[PDB]
Amino acid sequence: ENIEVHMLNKGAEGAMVFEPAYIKANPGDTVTFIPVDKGHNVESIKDMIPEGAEKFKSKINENYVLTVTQPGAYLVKCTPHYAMGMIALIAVGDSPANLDQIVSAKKPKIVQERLEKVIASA
Repeated sequence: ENIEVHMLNKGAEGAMVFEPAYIKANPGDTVTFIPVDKGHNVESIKDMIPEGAEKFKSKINENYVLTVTQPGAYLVKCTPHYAMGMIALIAVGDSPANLDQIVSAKKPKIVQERLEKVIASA
């Protein structure tokens, strides 16, 4: 199964967002990041991907297809815009073992607010 994600300068949540910012997936699913607006990419945040997942980072403005294998939570950011709160949370499988850790991890305040919201909403 594939889930399309748009990288936008403006969305329901404000400036610099991923839509959806919450992706529920299963091992083997693919997540396609589409740069609706230019200037975006997708990058795994260090220590915010599950044990054993491979780190990734797409090139600015390219359509990136992520294959998710390892269950757990993945916090991804848009490199240039992370500080402006551009992140998405990918939850692979049930009860991501590393979700409390990601929630607790050091990250920008805006990031934290958006994270809390996406999670609250799931």
